[PDB]
Amino acid sequence: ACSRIWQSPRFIARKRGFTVKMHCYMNSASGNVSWLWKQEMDENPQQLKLEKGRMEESQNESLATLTIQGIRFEDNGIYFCQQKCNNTSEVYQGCGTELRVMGFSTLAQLKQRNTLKDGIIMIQTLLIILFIIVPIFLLL
Amino acid sequence: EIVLTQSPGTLSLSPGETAIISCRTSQYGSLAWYQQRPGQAPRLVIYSGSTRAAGIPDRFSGSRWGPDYNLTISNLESGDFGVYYCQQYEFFGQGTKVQVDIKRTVAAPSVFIFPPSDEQLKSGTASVVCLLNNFYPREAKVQWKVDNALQSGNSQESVTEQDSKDSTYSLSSTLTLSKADYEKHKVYACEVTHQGLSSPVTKSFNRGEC
Amino acid sequence: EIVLTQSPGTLSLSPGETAIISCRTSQYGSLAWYQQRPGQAPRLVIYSGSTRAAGIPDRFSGSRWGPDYNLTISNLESGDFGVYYCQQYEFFGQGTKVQVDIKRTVAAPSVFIFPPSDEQLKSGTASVVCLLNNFYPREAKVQWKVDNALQSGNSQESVTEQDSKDSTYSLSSTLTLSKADYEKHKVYACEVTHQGLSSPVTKSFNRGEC
Amino acid sequence: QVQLVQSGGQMKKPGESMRISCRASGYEFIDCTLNWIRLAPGKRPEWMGWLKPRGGAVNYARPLQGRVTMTRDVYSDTAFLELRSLTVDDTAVYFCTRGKNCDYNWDFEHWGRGTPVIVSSGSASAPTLFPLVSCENSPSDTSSVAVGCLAQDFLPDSITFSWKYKNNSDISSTRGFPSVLRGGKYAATSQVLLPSKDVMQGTDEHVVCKVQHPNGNKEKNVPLPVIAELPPKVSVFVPPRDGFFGNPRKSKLICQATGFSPRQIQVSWLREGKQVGSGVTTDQVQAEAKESGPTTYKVTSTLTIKESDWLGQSMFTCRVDHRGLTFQQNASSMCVPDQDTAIRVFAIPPSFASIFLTKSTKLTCLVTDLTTYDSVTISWTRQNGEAVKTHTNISESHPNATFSAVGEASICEDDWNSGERFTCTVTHTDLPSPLKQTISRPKGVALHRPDVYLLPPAREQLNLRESATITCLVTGFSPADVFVQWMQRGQPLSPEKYVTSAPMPEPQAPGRYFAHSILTVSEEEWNTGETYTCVVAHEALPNRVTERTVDKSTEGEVSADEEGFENLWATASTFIVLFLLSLFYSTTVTLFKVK
Amino acid sequence: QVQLVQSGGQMKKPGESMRISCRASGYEFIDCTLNWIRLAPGKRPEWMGWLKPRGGAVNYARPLQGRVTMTRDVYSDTAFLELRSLTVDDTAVYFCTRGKNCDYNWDFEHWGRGTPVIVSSGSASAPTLFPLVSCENSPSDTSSVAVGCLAQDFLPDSITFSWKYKNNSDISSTRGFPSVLRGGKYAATSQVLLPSKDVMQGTDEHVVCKVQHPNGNKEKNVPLPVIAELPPKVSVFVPPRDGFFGNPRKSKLICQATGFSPRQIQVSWLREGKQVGSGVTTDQVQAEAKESGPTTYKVTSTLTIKESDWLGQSMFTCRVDHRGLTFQQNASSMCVPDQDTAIRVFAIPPSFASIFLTKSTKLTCLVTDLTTYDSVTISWTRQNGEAVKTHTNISESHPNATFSAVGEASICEDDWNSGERFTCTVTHTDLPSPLKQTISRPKGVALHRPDVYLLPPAREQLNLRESATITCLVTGFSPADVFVQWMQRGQPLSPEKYVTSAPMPEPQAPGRYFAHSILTVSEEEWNTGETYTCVVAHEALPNRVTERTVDKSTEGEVSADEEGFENLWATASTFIVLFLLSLFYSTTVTLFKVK
Amino acid sequence: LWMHKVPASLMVSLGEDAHFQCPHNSSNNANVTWWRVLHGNYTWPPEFLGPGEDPNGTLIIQNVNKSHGGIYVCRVQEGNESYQQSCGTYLRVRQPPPRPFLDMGEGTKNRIITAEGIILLFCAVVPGTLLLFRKRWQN
Ligand SMILES: *[C@@H]1O[C@H](CO)[C@@H](O)[C@H](O)[C@H]1NC(C)=O
Ligand SMILES: *[C@@H]1O[C@H](CO)[C@@H](O)[C@H](O)[C@H]1NC(C)=O
Ligand SMILES: *[C@@H]1O[C@H](CO)[C@@H](O)[C@H](O)[C@H]1NC(C)=O
Ligand SMILES: *[C@@H]1O[C@H](CO)[C@@H](O)[C@H](O)[C@H]1NC(C)=O
Ligand SMILES: *[C@@H]1O[C@H](CO)[C@@H](O)[C@H](O)[C@H]1NC(C)=O
Ligand SMILES: *[C@@H]1O[C@H](CO)[C@@H](O)[C@H](O)[C@H]1NC(C)=O
Ligand SMILES: *[C@@H]1O[C@H](CO)[C@@H](O)[C@H](O)[C@H]1NC(C)=O
Ligand SMILES: *[C@@H]1O[C@H](CO)[C@@H](O)[C@H](O)[C@H]1NC(C)=O
Ligand SMILES: *[C@@H]1O[C@H](CO)[C@@H](O)[C@H](O)[C@H]1NC(C)=O
Ligand SMILES: *[C@@H]1O[C@H](CO)[C@@H](O)[C@H](O)[C@H]1NC(C)=O
Repeated sequence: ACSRIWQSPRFIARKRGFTVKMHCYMNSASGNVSWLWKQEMDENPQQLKLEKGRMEESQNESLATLTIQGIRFEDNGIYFCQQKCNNTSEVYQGCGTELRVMGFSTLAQLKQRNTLKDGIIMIQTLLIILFIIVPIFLLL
Repeated sequence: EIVLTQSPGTLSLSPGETAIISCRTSQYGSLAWYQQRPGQAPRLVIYSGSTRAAGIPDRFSGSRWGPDYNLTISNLESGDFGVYYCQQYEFFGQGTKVQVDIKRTVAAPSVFIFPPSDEQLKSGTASVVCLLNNFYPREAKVQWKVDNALQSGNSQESVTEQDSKDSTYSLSSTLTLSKADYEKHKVYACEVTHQGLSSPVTKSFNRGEC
Repeated sequence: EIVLTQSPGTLSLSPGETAIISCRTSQYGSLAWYQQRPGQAPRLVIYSGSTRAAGIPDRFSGSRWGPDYNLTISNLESGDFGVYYCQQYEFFGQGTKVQVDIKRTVAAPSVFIFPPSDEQLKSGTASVVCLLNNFYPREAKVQWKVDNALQSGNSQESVTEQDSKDSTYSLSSTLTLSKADYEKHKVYACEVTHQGLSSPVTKSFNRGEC
Repeated sequence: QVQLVQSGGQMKKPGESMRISCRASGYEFIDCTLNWIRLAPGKRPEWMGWLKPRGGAVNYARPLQGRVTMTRDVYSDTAFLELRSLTVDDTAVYFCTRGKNCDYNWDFEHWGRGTPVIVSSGSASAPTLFPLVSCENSPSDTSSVAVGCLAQDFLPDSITFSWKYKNNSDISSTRGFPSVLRGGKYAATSQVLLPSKDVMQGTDEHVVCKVQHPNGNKEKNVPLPVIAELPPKVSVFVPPRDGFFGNPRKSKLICQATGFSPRQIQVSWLREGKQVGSGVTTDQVQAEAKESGPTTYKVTSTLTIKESDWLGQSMFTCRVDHRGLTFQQNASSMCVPDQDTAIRVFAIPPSFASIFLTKSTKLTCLVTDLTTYDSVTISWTRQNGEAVKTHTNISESHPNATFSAVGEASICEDDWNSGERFTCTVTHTDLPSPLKQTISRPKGVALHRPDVYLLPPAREQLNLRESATITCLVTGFSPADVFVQWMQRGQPLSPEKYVTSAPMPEPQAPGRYFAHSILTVSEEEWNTGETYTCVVAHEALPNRVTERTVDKSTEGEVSADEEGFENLWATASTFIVLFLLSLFYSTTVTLFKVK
Repeated sequence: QVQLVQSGGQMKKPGESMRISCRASGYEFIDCTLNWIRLAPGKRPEWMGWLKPRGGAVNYARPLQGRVTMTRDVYSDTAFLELRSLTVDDTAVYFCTRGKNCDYNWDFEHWGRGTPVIVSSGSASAPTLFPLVSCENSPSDTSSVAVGCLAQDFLPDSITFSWKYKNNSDISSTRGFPSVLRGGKYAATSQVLLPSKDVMQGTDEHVVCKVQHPNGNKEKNVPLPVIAELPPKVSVFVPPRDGFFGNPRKSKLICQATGFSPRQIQVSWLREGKQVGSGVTTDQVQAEAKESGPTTYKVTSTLTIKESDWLGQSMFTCRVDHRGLTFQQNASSMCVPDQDTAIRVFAIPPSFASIFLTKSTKLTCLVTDLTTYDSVTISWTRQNGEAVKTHTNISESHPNATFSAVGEASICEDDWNSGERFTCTVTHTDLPSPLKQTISRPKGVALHRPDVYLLPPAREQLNLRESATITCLVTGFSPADVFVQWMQRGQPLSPEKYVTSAPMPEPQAPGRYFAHSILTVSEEEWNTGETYTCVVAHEALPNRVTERTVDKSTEGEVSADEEGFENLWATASTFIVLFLLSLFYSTTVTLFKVK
Repeated sequence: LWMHKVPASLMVSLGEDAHFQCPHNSSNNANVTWWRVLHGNYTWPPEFLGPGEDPNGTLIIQNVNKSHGGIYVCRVQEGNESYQQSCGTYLRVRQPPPRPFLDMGEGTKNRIITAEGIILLFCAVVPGTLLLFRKRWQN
């Protein structure tokens, strides 16, 4: 008995810092799951990059899950759940859970900070040209 | 029971009318008619079919048409009433009962019906009676009707002597059946037809529901 | 049917016992007794009241006391069994049947009773049976009692031959009555008396409630 | 000159023999042949045979062969006829006939006077009498009732019919019928017409029919036809609610009809006014045993009904017709036992809202179904029977068709808290028994104080600039009475601006409840920094009241790292400002120092 | 030396004549007189007459006169006897006897061997078989039951009796009886004693009695003397409120007893412990009309009851005792009077979600507060009175000591949507009237597309110990129904974890409703990245379904890299250090003592 | 097997055009139908959105706005066998911010601010003390 694997969330978008969970409703007595990672939609390597700190994967005998506590921007990608079913030599695979970590600083704050930074940069460039020009004319 | 048949079983005629009696014989042989007065011996009136005997008045005359012979008297008299029977060799007919009938107004026969008694049915057979009292013109056609099935043979008619005062006859037809055959029907009727009615009477009764 | 009447219709006695037959005549004339064996012709035993016939053994002797005549045999034998009839002039008595009776222990006759059948009662008359089987003593007084009224004349008893093995007889009393008179009583009983019963049997039945 | 002389009549008996002589004169005896003819009444003439005087040749009929003997004397010119083994059927008149001419002996013109022979004329068999009753009730002017008596199994022909009443009065209106022979026995019938008034009013229930025969007279009573007319009493019976049994639960109804006179009755069962004939069982009609009076009759009809049908209020009718008169009776599961005056009375207890607002626990016995308000009295009786001062006001118009009134009495708080017995008595002159209603609240329900959490409007909601919805969630109060009311500035918002939910059980913890309240604020009264206080009152709270405040800018998204980010940017901005100002100061000072 | 020699036996026929010779030797024939004596079985000897050889003088008996003729031959010394018109009664043994001496002819000492004469036939009537059954069940120790078979109307006397079982097994315990002549016909009876165990255990309901006769074999079934056994109870019948009008306020009560095989019963009426024999009329116990099966009977009993004690509710118990057991019944009570009515009837309409999901429109009528379940009947009727099919279901005997029942009917969506009215009708034996309800669809409604907002538990009030509570607020939907579902990890959560409230109306926004749905979590799984959705399905939605989501984090619209997170610390630190450097350079500037 | 290869999300702005694809490898006659399913093991039927327009079942949603967020799924089916279903393409919507200066990244802005700070400090310190020494040396 080898039922089809399906993986619960298709898209997660959280701010950095918060944990994230991905559930893979496998088949029970067919094999141990193993998650994979894929930064784009081309080809996926094994994510044995699970640090003992952040990534940790478990198995509740009908639901396997992976939690990433500290979400940082270098965690974007698609996470699969390839399980080596033991009735034949093939392996099933759930289809993807795209994690795109968001960030702080809502749109209004972003606009305000952009205007202020632009003003600061223009002022500093003006001072640069002013301070480079004034002594030379003064020391004629 | 014989080859000679006398259809005139009864004759209610008045003095002056013509009485017709027929006798059909289905065998070769001379036919003779004899008249038997009450108490007296029979007397030969017509011999050899149409030849009158000695002392026979010219009023009586016989005729032969093939196998049927008719003896008709053109003038009823006091001494002309009696019992008339036809004779053929050693076989004689049933006889004709000619009796006087006093003329009167046509009456209506009050038709009734009598179901079998409970005691009568318990012991043997059952009898169905149908009385028609105070009826003029003794000729009457009373036909028993059981579930609209005209019976024939099991009926028995009986006519009383003409009343001296009222000049009315009473006829009763007693239909006798068996206890094992009377339970197959419940609608029993006696169709009585006469000159005094317009349509034949159908006084009926239903067994069980009385 | 005649003036001469024989008391004992049947006699069940063993070889060695004394058989007494009585016959009372109500007319003047010599009384004679004849014994008829099964199949053989009757043989004269006693003539002129008490005069023995030729070849008659001294065991059989007749006695006369006025109008009553009694023939008594002092020694039952194989050839003494048969039918004994008394004759007076041209009139003969009903006869006396002497039959062997094997001795056995006195038993109790099972008294039974049978009411009229539903089919029998509906068509004609009705018969009330009274069975008394397994009886050692042949003699029995089975008297029909309907509503405590002793019946006499309408009863009819019947006794079968003694059983070869059990040496027991069976008595059946069939009471024949009419359907129009049997419904007037409901308490019907057959008083059966025998030597094997301390008191007479009163096996009764109630009509309707069965 | 030809004449035949016969011997005299003879009366013979069965088994004997008869001899008749026939002397001929006026002609040659040896010339013509003589024949014997016997005439039996009601039968055709029978010829016994012919005899030839010359030589003694005779020829007897086949039916009489072996029993008839013919002899003659030539010298005496007389013939003889001997008939042995005579029977009753041989009783007839024997006559001797001679032919008109010697060529044809069949034309018997000369006949003798005849010698009648009677053989056992007297009737032997006793007639059997069976009364005859009219079968059809003729409706065509039946002024006379016809009754009859039938006599059968009579031998020969000798019957005399006489009819007399119970008072020995002879009936002259008797009409008999001619005797009829069937199966060797004669059958006769006698009929008598009786007046209708005499039959109806006479005390004689039967007439005496007398038949006289030679073998013995017999009498048979003929019952008087036609009886009185009585109305059929009708009764209908039903089962109570305990009379049903079986898997398809069913019971019976009975229509028992008595007093229907003639012989007849019809009974029919109808369902809801429609004729039905399934399961109906009518017993055969039987007479009632009565020692006196006219013979009355009885009948009982049975109908089977399912309890589902019987309890469905459907009407069941027994329809009976008698002599053209139809009668019906109705039965159904109808009780309507109670009085229809003011009956429904509710004693509404004081809610917790009432105790928190009016500062007194009031009992309210409200009477409904009231039709008149001049004699009703409302009194409140405590557990010990003492009464307190009630108050009355009666509603008018038709709020619920009928009128109503209110009875109210104020009691101390501790009395209600202790849960003593309290009773309101309602009395009306139309009420034979004063209805009593009781109310009390002694219980052991625990006091778990609620928890009040106030939730601000969702951010997705405020983006639409339409309205905002504030929720005051109350959770975890053990008695199911709460009182929520909002507060804008210091005065309560009008109670049509919020809707408070009913207390519902809490799935997380059995034995505890929760309730919500919802206030709508129009997105600018929220955006201009106003405050809202949700004042919850409950039994288990410290001072029967609490209050939570939520007013626009309170707190929210925590995001500690986000606040670190904002503080870092603020630090960077302020230090950029200070650095730029320091450069301005340094440059101004050094250009002052150069100039 | 005197001996009489007779001829051999002869078999004659009825109507014929027989002749027998009697040769005499050893004595003078003309001296002694010879007589003829016939001896028939079962009858006394009869003397036919005496004949004198000298002169031929004879003297025949009166009964035999005319049919017997006596002749003799002097030379041959032989006598002759002729008997014409022989019949069946003439069959006997004819013997010639002579007196012992010539002086006395009556002393018949010498008799011939006898010549038997058999006259076959004459009546020719076959016997008729009539079954005989025991009339009395003897109370003695009868291990066998006696049965009989009576044969009657047998003209001759020759009958062989046989008994066979249903399996053609012959019965050896047969006892025959002697033939009895009654009215010119012989009657015989046969009895068979079968064991009681065989009759009570064998499947043969009757025994086959076979009688063999020369005129035809006859067979008749003999039923065993057994009957059915189960009769025992009765039913009571009350007349209605209208039925008490016998005169002043009187009627009769009827008790019916049926299903009785054995006749023996006793009928009685009781009233509060005393035997009642007043006004009691008991009918006969007649046979029920059954084609086949048990022969149970039926009887009705009647008491002329008074209404005065009926208003007093005096009891009436009708009892019978049958087969040693007493049955009981006592009619009373005012058609289950009131103060015992407690039934809840809920008519549940079909929601839109169920119609759109299961494609079936199932009206439901939930009935609770039942005390029993035998009589309850739930019927769904359409508006025009045409009843709709229903399927009741009784189960879940609750701890409240009540039973719950539901009757669900299915209808087409078209009729429900059109606004038709459907009426549940609950009837029960504990109710005085049917308990009707009505549901329909409010066709006059609009669609207004609700708005779903999902709310966090509490800013920091709930989230301090445990047990957070997230609400899914749904506001604005017009057609008064919704169905919210909660999901957690792609799987529906459980119907017993959240509580959704009824669509209450709103604060000031007339025409539309709102609802709620709270879910409770443990708060150890709320600050642990768990995500909950609230899927709300309403008719007016563009897709008839929607869903929202809250996990722990508000929202965000950046790519997590376009907000400059990785550089801000560097900027802040460098600006702090170079601001300090500028604050050291400004002093170096201002201090110069330039000439 | 063309499933598992569809994009896991589509990025689009409010009031813009959304193009989906169903890149099946069937026999160029299959009845493609586009649906809109819920999240996970739902219970409600999907919203039929119509066949593909023409080229390879492409779906064109126009004037995209906030109600159009959800999972979109084709159901290619050839002939009469059972359909084979794409995994889904979560469509997400937002309004893109504009930027006044030439948008110059964000971390690039911080780096340039720091670089200008350093340059400005040096161009302040050098000429200042240089010309303050020169004047004093001149004096
Ligand atoms: C299956 O994978 C788990 C996860 O690493 C591992 O602990 C376990 O040993 C594996 N099973 C086998 C049989 O190696
Ligand atoms: C009328 O009844 C109301 C309550 O229904 C009460 O408040 C008011 O006092 C009553 N009026 C009078 C005059 O009693
Ligand atoms: C009016 O309706 C019924 C009338 O029987 C009653 O039960 C109900 O309580 C009444 N309503 C009010 C508000 O009095
Ligand atoms: C009642 O419901 C039960 C399931 O609990 C079912 O087995 C039974 O068949 C139902 N009875 C009906 C529908 O009559
Ligand atoms: C059980 O009965 C009680 C009242 O006795 C009632 O409140 C409760 O609702 C009933 N339980 C049900 C209907 O499930
Ligand atoms: C395409 O498939 C859908 C999905 O079942 C079906 O409803 C539709 O009728 C089909 N169209 C065709 C075969 O043209
Ligand atoms: C979806 O939920 C139902 C609920 O019982 C479950 O039976 C079914 O197996 C679930 N489907 C999957 C694919 O897990
Ligand atoms: C086929 O390929 C791609 C599928 O994504 C599509 O862009 C292209 O337009 C399609 N063309 C045809 C003709 O189907
Ligand atoms: C997009 O159009 C308007 C714009 O807000 C919106 O109300 C509507 O619900 C959206 N969907 C459609 C199909 O118009
Ligand atoms: C496809 O399957 C259906 C099953 O109903 C069948 O009727 C049809 O014929 C099949 N297609 C072909 C081309 O046979």
